[PDB]
Amino acid sequence: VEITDAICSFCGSLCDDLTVKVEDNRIVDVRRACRLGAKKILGHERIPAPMIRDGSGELVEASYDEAIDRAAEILAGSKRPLLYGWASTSCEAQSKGILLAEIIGGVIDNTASVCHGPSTLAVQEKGLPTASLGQMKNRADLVIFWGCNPVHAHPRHMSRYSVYKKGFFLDRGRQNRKFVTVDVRMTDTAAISDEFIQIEQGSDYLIVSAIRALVNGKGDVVPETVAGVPKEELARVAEMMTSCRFGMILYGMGLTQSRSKYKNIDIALSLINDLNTKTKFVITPMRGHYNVTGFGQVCSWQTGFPTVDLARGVPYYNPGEMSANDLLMRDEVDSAMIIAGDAGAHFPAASIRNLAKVPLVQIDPYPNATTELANVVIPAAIVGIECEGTAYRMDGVSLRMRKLVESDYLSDEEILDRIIEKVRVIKGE
Amino acid sequence: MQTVTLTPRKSSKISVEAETITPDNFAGKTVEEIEKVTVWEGNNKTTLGEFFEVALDGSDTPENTKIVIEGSIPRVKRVGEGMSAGIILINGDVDMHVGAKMRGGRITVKGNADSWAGREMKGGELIIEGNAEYYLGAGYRGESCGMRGGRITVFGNARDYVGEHMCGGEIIIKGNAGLMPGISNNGGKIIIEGNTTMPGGEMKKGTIIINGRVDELVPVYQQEEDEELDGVSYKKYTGDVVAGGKGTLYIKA
Amino acid sequence: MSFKKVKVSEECVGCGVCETVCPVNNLLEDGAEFDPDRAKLAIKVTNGEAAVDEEVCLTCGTCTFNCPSGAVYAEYEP
Amino acid sequence: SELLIKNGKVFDPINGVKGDLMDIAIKDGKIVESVSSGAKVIDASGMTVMAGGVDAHSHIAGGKVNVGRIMRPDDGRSGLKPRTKITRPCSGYTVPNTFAMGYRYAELGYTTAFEAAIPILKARHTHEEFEDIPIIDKGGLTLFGSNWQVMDAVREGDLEKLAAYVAWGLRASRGYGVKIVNPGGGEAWGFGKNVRGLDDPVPGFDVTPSEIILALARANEMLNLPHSIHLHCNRLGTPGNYETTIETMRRLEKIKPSRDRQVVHVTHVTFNAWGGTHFGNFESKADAVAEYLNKSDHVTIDMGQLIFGNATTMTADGPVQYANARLLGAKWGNGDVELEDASGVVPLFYMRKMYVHDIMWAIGLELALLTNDPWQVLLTTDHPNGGPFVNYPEVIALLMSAKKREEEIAKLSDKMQERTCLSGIDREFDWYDIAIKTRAAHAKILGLHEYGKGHLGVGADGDVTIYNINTESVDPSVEHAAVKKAFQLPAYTIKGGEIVAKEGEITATPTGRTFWVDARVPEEYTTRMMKDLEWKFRKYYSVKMANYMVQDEYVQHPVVLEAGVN
Amino acid sequence: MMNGYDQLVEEVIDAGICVSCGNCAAVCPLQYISMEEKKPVQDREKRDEIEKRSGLACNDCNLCAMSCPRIEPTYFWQKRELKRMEHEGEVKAARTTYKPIQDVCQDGGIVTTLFKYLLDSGRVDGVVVSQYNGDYNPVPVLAKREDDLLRAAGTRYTVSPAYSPLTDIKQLKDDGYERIAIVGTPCQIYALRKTQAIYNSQRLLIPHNIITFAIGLFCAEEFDDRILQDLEVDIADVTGFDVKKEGLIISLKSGEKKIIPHEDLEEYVREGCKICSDFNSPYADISVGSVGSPPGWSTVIVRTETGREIYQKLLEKGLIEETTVDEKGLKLIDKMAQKKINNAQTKIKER
Amino acid sequence: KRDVNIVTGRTIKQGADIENKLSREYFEACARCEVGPEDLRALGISEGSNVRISTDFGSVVVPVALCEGNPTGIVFIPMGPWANAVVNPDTHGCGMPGFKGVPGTIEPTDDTPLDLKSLMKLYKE
Ligand SMILES: Cc1cc2nc3c(=O)[nH]c(=O)nc-3n(C[C@H](O)[C@H](O)[C@H](O)COP(=O)(O)OP(=O)(O)OC[C@H]3O[C@@H](n4cnc5c(N)ncnc54)[C@H](O)[C@@H]3O)c2cc1C
Ligand SMILES: Nc1nc2c(c(=O)[nH]1)N[C@H]1C(S)=C(S)[C@@H](COP(=O)(O)OP(=O)(O)OC[C@H]3O[C@@H](n4cnc5c(=O)[nH]c(N)nc54)[C@H](O)[C@@H]3O)O[C@H]1N2
Ligand SMILES: Nc1nc2c(c(=O)[nH]1)N[C@H]1C(S)=C(S)[C@@H](COP(=O)(O)OP(=O)(O)OC[C@H]3O[C@@H](n4cnc5c(=O)[nH]c(N)nc54)[C@H](O)[C@@H]3O)O[C@H]1N2
Ligand code: SF4
Ligand code: SF4
Ligand code: SF4
Ligand code: SF4
Ligand code: SF4
Ligand code: SF4
Ligand SMILES: [Cl-]
Ligand SMILES: [Cl-]
Ligand SMILES: [Cl-]
Ligand code: NA
Ligand SMILES: [S]
Ligand SMILES: [W+6]
Ligand SMILES: [Zn+2]
Ligand SMILES: [Zn+2]
Repeated sequence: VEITDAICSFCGSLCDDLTVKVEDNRIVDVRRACRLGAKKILGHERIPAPMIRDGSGELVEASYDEAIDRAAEILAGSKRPLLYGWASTSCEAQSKGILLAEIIGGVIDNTASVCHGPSTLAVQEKGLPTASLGQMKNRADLVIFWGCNPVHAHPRHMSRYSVYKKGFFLDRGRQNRKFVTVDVRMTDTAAISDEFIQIEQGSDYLIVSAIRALVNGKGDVVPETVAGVPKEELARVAEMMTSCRFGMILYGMGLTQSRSKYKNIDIALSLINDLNTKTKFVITPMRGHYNVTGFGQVCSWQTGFPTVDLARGVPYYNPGEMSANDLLMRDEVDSAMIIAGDAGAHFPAASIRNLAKVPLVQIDPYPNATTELANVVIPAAIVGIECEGTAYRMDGVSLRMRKLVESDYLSDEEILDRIIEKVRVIKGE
Repeated sequence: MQTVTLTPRKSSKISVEAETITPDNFAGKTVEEIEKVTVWEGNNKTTLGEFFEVALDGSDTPENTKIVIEGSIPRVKRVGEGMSAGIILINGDVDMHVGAKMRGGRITVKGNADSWAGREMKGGELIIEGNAEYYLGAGYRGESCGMRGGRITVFGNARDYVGEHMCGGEIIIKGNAGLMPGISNNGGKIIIEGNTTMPGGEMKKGTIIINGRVDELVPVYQQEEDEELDGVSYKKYTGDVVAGGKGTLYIKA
Repeated sequence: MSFKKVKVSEECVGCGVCETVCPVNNLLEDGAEFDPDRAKLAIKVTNGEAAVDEEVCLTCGTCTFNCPSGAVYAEYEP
Repeated sequence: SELLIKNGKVFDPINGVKGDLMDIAIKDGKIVESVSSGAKVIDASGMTVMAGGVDAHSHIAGGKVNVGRIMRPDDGRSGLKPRTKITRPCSGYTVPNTFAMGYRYAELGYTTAFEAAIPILKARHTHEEFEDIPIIDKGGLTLFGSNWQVMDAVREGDLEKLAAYVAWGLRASRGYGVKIVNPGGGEAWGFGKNVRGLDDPVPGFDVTPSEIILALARANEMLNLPHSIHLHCNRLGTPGNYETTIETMRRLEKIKPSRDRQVVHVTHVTFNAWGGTHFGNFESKADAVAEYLNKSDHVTIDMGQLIFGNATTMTADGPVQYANARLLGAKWGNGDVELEDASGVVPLFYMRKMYVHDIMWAIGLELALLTNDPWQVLLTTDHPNGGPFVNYPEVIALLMSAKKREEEIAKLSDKMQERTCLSGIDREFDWYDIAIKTRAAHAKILGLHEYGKGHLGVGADGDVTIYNINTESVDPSVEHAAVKKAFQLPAYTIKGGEIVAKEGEITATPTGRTFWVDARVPEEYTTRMMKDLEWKFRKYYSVKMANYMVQDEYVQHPVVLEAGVN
Repeated sequence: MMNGYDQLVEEVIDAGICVSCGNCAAVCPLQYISMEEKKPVQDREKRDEIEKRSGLACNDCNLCAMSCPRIEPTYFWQKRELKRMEHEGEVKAARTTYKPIQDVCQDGGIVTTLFKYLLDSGRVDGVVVSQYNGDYNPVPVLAKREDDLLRAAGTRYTVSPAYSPLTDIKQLKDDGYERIAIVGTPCQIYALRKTQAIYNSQRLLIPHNIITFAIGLFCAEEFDDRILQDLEVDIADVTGFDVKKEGLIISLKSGEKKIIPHEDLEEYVREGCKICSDFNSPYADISVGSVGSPPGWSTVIVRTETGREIYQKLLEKGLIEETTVDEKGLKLIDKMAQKKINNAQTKIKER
Repeated sequence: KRDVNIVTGRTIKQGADIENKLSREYFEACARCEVGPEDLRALGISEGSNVRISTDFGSVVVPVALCEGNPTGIVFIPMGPWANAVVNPDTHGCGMPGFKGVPGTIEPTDDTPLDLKSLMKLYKE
């Protein structure tokens, strides 16, 4: 059977035009998906059953109830429990994680803390001037990829929304647009662009500050060279920005994880605001996982904040104090649950050294680096492949993930519903 | 005067929120009443007595109440939060939010202070003999105004975002300051005796004085004629000009 | 259709740029009906890799120049 | 199961009950003629009984509200409340979390509230938040003002095609009515522009805002929808815009309603009854709008009353949001919706002695007091644009007390008195008229009075509000402080026969329902319309049509209203 | 924005600045362009048939426009690659030791000698040279024999489309041409690097991927094809041409020399040459000219590593004699180079 | 030993096997360091030879690889446990570690890369 209108479960592009061929409950072919999406949808060797680490230090097979009960006991008996990941599961499961965090008085953090968290901090300072991806597809004649490598990170972004597509107001496609890339190294995204602005590492805040000064007609305060870039080149960039009919900045980890952090995005948000006094201009963070955006949406409408610490029975938000790596670097976490995320492989070594000393529950379909530190391992059915769910595209558009194959594994929603019930019995609620 | 001496009787690794340690709350209370003061060890609602041995000497008003913490408390947060008078002497390090929202009195930290020390300070005095972490004298996320008054003096170094969204008061750092001190300054006076970089991004009004080296300047300042402050020649700048600001940035020549 | 042939190497990452810019694919998209799963596309992506239909491929230079991975190439063996 | 409220003074304008001492009997969530002796009893002696509060225009769910919540952690922090054995935690003031949105409405005595704007493409987010708002029954109006398919059908003069798209769009978004915001402006904003008036052609579509308004009103009536078109006029927030607002109403006089109701509802007229030519000579022209309303029975309006203090403007009027954000140097959130509409979120703070804010505050009150018909001007604050709905009691007390209005005017600028006529207005609305402006008129304009809301007649839903105030012993003009407190903290809020709040405290958290309209049209109209829409989905939209429409999983407790072509 | 052949028509061909190189004809994957009367022409009937049945094949191609020397590079990649292909070289003076070449060459016969060695050594299968008919109208050919090279030695001051013999890549591959060397004016060598600098150029079936050696001649300017006929010259008595300070010097069989002044040559200068600023060709493996070296000797600028290898081979095998270029000659070369740059800037701004 | 500035990030091969972290394909895609032509030449080693990248926060051994787009002084380690063994763990007051722009040194080594399980075993007690 062919399942049409299937949705990719890998990157924030959340491509919803895939067709999947299923034979004997196994995915055989994936149409239009890029290598990243096809590999995820085609699958790998998964965790066959739940497991609990014994005294010997080995992971022994256990029933789903035994693993869930051990997870509930670990979490209910903790004073500073951390629930991290969530970006690769559905909004329905994220909602249950927020409810569980409230009952156990824990900290629930998304992969945003190590990704576009600084973007949210900048948006909380200036606001986000953005648009749905179809707007740029149909009108953008200028597209700047700032600190993002979509050729390797969002492979179909250029062919589906940002460059090669023909729009209602762009009858030819790529020839109707000028794309630019700003990076510290010549990436494959930069090689194919109309212009590549190679800048010094960690100099984005200065470069954007100078470009904004030139856009506002205050070039006199800009020196001859800013972080190795000539003023005349910055003036040319400002000219391209003010002379376009519809401009869009697509930025990534090059601004959020480099020096100055959120300060890089808020100056860019001020540049976009100022540019709207000359022409139409928007900006969009190139969100990572297919549902990192979804957690921030659910957590915000249910608690008022994108990430939250519910230790005192009331939402508390403050990155730099209650983010996963802030708590682990301070060695204040006494238990952790890693779900739909791989902390062991994607956190700095110093944080792992502390995470490896606390009881850890892992809810994941595949064995990874976190499994090496897990005391309880619970295999889960994959959202967008084995079960339905809601996910948010990088531009805030929510879509319903489609179930492609049947599975006997429990979904994240079901695993969390069972942990919540058991925790409530322990807590007396 | 009333003197309350709190001696750490434990060393939990979990952060303890103790916004109730203020001369305002301790004034007129018995040792037992001070021991029953609520503190939060993570999600564990408990009492101050469980973490400190409480010794009292006298009974007076908050202005005449002095709290002495004998030892480092690097995991006790919000100490002195919202205090309006009195003294808090910490004989060691302190966790985040020390003197947060304080309106009066004085807090002396003999050791280092963690992030958000003196955040949203409205008045009073905060002295840190050691170093300070991030957001020294800054505000809370999304707030247009942070520190509004008072004086913070750090004898050591301070990290990034010093005085972020400052609207008044004074910050003095005797050592070096991290990245971007004085962000969006709107009435505050910041003094850094040591080195720093990228000061006064989007400043609208106020004064930033740096006696050390400024590695990089944000390309948004208009250089003015050098000016002498008490006989010392300083390079003078006005900005952030892109943000319509007219604050002054002085860098020693 | 031509003396030469356009092929896709294993360096292809299924970005779909070729499938989007192809003149044949664009002409089919302008028809009364269009189904990307059944249309006779000159180049299309399956399992993260592009494949050319020699029966309709013009062997033009469109997909060669625009392929970001440099996976599209022309072949002619006398 | 059974509840009896006795010895209360009932004010039910829908059924003409003007303060009668009558008992209200409820069985299984519905008002009945009588209940058994074992029924639970509430002795409402010396208390005032009204139908459960209904709010016909508020921004309670969706992307715009969540953008406000994300960009405003400072607002979130200002209204935090811990969890209790009955309630989940709360946050915010201008943008409360979903839990507090429902709790605060219930605490205020409201049982139904409708989302003012649902974008079709992102309607799933709105319904996802609805599912998390407790207690209250909910609904929403779908945006159609700058929709490409709408403008295409308007250009072709094909009203049958337009009606098919509106019926399809309401089903896709699970909407209740047709919302029109700055018609054409959202499209013009796609390239950073705006429509200058009713006859300014829209770039790329060759239609004018006026053509869009009349065509959508005609389509709304062809589909026999319960509510009329809901309109946010062009030129909002610009001195002298009162002429555009009145002209738009005049052009709609020739459109016949399909049901016994208004042909158009113009929302938040506080921002569209401005006089002058610039901010220097800005003045209130509520008198001009009220004069037109006093001779035009085809229009209903809501105040959009301003409340001094914190506010978060959020609307599909992208151009005015950017312009206002630049003027204030405020945070600016923008969200263009491909092929459909614009969106902008700007934090604001209204302050006394700011002559523009003082005049704006007077406009809403002037509109209500100068319009003779109490049913024609609904009480709203365009939550949270004018101010958070928790401030409705302040507006009620201002409408009932010329003394309170006098005290508030004394706190404002002298220029306000020179640019407004409110100081000379002595009219005071009575208890019955307040019931009209706070529930009966809201249900009437939406057509919900025929579906069990906004009234206490037999067969209606058991939604009741009991206020601790004796209308016979309290002078609402002198004792305005007592009136405000009574409306702020109702003694009881009853939803479907269940007590959900008591004196500002939640007692029970049942789940409410989502009201939407399933309008049917002849197959040929849809077939013709789908030829164009399928093309848009094949070439311009960034999502597949099969994943576009809202699924049943997001509307778990629906009340589907049937409508369509005769 | 680029619009392929339609852009070339509006901005180059009909604009009057086409240098008649033939590169557009040599790059088109659909064989739409062909050289006729040294002017680029398109098979519009073929284009209409392809577009009606298979779509707009030129839309995202623009290979002809990106290969034209009269179209400014716009994309980062092409600009980056072209800068990497710009190379400075060592200036020397050389002369052939093979008498049959010196009897027909223009100066030292280094071009003919280098191409002779490349063929005799089996380094290349063919070379693009400029032959001529009875009326001295140039005829570009892909030569593989010494007789054909000797018939091309000497300098003609009218256009010789170097890419015309390379418009059929299939036929070249069928005939066994795997390695080719070419000689041309700086505009023609710049055109070679423009195509090679195109993104993914190495994956296109084009002759630019088989050209292994490129010699760029020094060039002050070229004249229109009308020059000979209109100037009333007894062509039958002409033996050779040479442009110098005194003007176009036409050597005749009687030993006499008809000198046309530069003042009379102004009306015949090609419009495309008036905006050219490339005198020495920094894009060639080896650049060869007359200026800077004594009469009878060729000035050679060895720029690339392959140029250094081949140049040393000619010396090691006694095929050429070399001498140093004096400071006077070095300055004279740089002066002529800056002269062309200044006149090009003046003529560009003029428009 | 040569002074470098480490950048970490995405690669198509790193993402293609991100859910198959115990496989040789993941190890080949993430246990590697891309360097420019000037640094590789100065190192005096060929592609595939092991190098030790060291920062004030840790050290890791991974095969070297050439990337012509990398300027002198810029080395790139694909995101993963090998890269995260040398990144700056400071959260910069906002919960974000220093993943991009870490000062360090690169040098040839006779040591061999560690597989994922061995590397995770070093963080356990
Ligand atoms: C139009 C033109 C203008 C020139 N202007 C100058 C100048 O201002 N100053 C200067 O120092 N030198 C100039 N030269 C170069 C010079 O005339 C000699 O060609 C050069 O010195 C090489 O001499 P040679 O004896 O080493 O090579 P040779 O062995 O004589 O061979 C010369 C080569 O040039 C080729 N050729 C001849 N005419 C053309 C043509 N029209 N297009 C393409 N290829 C051709 C021949 O096919 C042959 O392979 C010019 C050449 C041309 C074609
Ligand atoms: N293959 C693959 N794809 C993925 C993922 C994956 O793991 N593998 N993960 C997904 C996730 S979760 C996310 S968030 C996205 C992230 O996708 P991107 O945002 O592209 O993230 P990176 O590729 O890590 O880094 C972006 C670019 O920033 C540049 N950079 C580094 N330092 C600086 C600097 O100081 N200034 C500037 N201007 N640029 C700099 C880097 O050279 C790099 O090319 O990718 C998603 N897609
Ligand atoms: N050096 C360096 N380190 C970095 C970065 C960098 O650029 N450089 N980037 C950082 C960023 S931005 C991020 S987001 C992280 C990477 O973010 P991670 O979330 O660590 O990325 P993955 O390794 O793909 O982990 C996703 C996990 O979710 C599981 N999963 C997939 N689908 C489902 C599902 O339906 N349910 C459940 N329960 N699980 C599922 C997968 O099997 C996989 O183990 O890395 C961070 N670390
Ligand atoms: S671009 Fe991202 S969402 Fe789209 S198929 Fe590729 S991995 Fe999936
Ligand atoms: S051939 Fe090139 S353009 Fe086409 S899908 Fe593959 S990598 Fe992308
Ligand atoms: S060579 Fe041309 S016709 Fe053939 S697949 Fe590529 S773009 Fe399509
Ligand atoms: S654009 Fe391409 S196919 Fe069209 S004429 Fe030019 S080289 Fe030939
Ligand atoms: S490439 Fe040469 S022949 Fe073709 S248009 Fe350009 S100058 Fe003329
Ligand atoms: S002057 Fe320039 S364009 Fe004219 S023939 Fe010489 S190299 Fe070519
Ligand atoms: Cl004191
Ligand atoms: Cl193939
Ligand atoms: Cl009902
Ligand atoms: Na021949
Ligand atoms: S992410
Ligand atoms: W990420
Ligand atoms: Zn509105
Ligand atoms: Zn509204």
